[PDB]
Amino acid sequence: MPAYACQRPTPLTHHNTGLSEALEILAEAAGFEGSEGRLLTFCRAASVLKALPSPVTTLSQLQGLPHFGEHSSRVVQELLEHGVCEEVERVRRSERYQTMKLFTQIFGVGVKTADRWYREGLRTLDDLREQPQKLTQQQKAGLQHHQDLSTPVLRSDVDALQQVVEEAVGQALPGATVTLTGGFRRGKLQGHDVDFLITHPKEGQEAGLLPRVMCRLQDQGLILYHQAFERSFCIFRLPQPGSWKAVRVDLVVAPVSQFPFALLGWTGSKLFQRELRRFSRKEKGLWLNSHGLFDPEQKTFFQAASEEDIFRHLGLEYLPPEQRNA
DNA sequence: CGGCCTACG
DNA sequence: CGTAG
DNA sequence: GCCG
Ligand SMILES: [Mn+2]
Ligand SMILES: [Mn+2]
Ligand SMILES: [Mn+2]
Ligand SMILES: [Mn+2]
Ligand SMILES: [Mn+2]
Ligand SMILES: [Mn+2]
Ligand code: NA
Repeated sequence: MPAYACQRPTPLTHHNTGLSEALEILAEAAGFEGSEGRLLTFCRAASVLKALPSPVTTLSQLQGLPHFGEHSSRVVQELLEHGVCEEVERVRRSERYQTMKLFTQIFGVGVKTADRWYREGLRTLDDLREQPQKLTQQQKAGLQHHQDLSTPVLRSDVDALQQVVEEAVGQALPGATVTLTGGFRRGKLQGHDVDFLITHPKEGQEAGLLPRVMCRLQDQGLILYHQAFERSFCIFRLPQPGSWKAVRVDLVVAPVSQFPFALLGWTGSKLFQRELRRFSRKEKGLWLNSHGLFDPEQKTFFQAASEEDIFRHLGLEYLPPEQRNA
């Protein structure tokens, strides 16, 4: 079992859901306590289990696996022997975990903001609404649309959104293209949001494109919330039969020279991409982001035509999007 | 010991 | 700080 | 929490 998540296929459907979900509760809780390091280990351990070919049924089957030490192994052992891990159950039933989960699920609220509100005694979404001067415009919008934003986005919704985004993009710039990214490109059937990557085959034509797209969507009444720029984190008013629902949509523009890097980054998964960037720097001495792959000694950028080109330059076997579900 | 992804809004 | 994957 |  390779140690980096970008070195192994991780399918959407796997065989150790109960174990991985327990480890991911401890990872989320570690984040709520401000330990990115513990979060990362528990996330990595959970991800190792997603890549295994069969169910883990005995603790023996963990020996030698990367990112399993004393703590993650004891969690699995308790689950195998008893069906529950006391530590996991204490976290999941705790007021702190439940409230931090509630608050950080709001668009515009992260751990540091949620932790301050917790320390101030706040506990419910109505507590926040009762104190609106304490909110940014982004948080106001997240709270206003929280019910809709908690409803899974379905493929039906994606296809409708892709059509209205394609229409606005075509109106703003002939020849520009729209590519579905994020979890739906990895094969997920549901999501929290929809992610789109926009480019144009002639380098430089996409300059100024995203404000033009946003103006065109807003004039069609499709935008509930937004705000030169190249990433827009929007809330769309998606028509439904007789009505509408709020949906989170991310729109990203990249020049075509950067498109393989942006496609790779925005397709995820989040852990897959952090692991790939770590691998690139720590194992290959190259710096990776959604704009390019930089050799800091030659001070040159790798010219990629495809995602496959990037994997090859990093010495990695290519994984299609549906195997990046780390 | 000390790192843990690397950007944009 | 928030957002993204 | 795990590991280079
Ligand atoms: Mn026991
Ligand atoms: Mn997404
Ligand atoms: Mn840029
Ligand atoms: Mn230390
Ligand atoms: Mn994400
Ligand atoms: Mn520690
Ligand atoms: Na949030």
